Amino acid sequence: LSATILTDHQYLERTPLCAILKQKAPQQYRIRAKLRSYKPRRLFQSVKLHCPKCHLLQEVPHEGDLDIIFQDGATKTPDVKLQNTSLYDSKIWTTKNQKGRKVAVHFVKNNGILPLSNECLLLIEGGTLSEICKLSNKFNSVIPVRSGHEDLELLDLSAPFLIQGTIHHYGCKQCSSLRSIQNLNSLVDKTSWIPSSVAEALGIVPLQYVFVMTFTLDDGTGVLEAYLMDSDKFFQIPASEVLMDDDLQKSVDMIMDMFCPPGIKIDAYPWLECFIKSYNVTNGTDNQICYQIFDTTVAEDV
Ligand SMILES: [Zn+2]
Repeated sequence: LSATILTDHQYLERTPLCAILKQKAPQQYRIRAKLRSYKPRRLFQSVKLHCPKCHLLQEVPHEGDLDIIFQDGATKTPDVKLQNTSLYDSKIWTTKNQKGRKVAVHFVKNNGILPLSNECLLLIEGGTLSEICKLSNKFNSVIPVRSGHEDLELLDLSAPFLIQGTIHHYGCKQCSSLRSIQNLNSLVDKTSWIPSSVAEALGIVPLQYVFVMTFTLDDGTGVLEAYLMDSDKFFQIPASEVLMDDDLQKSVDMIMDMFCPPGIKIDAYPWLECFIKSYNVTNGTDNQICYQIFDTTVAEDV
């Protein structure tokens, strides 16, 4: 049987890769081919961030640069910005003999009351990623802020606008337009702060984590390179969660080994049945035919 199966377009007749390569674009094809190689090799440099509106793809920041951005924006001491108005209560920490600091934690309310804090939002100021990542596994969500002129403002959108357990929510830099922090009040779903709600309440275009790979497929009649911009449905594993998980990070590697394990014969590889949409693409200034994999997922049992 095939290692991949189509989730749609099962009515189509399979096209040989040699026939696909001469045709013009766009079209759509059903294929049954083998995976020779793929890119990238390490299945942590494949995860990217794509704006849904402007369609730009860019890299996921490694945790070191977030601490860089944190300390650069995190100021020294606030004055009036503390336990203020009808939004948050905020008692601050201190630090002695650990080189000194005053990290600030701000607890946003729920129609005046403070609810089951597994639905509670935090406005940390002056903290570090590891400290934040430990405050995100128990609390609902924490978003980094810094003391602006007279109002707490989010950091640069190169930093995540929302930390929610094992998911780091990023927005688009030029597509989004940061609004005031006070707009978190006008949030209808006051119990659960859905990431899109706080993004809309602040004017942020949320980027989604995606698997960005490139497959080299060969059915025997020809060799063809196919793209893959999977959210969650190809590996049946959600791409915004692989980077902070071991078993999620353990299965995608196992899946690609089930597809092509380097060491055995090629005719011992399992067949891959996918659906592809070809289309015309420019690179620098040269039109090219690109192939993307759609409506395809892993087979029954690994
Ligand atoms: Zn954008």
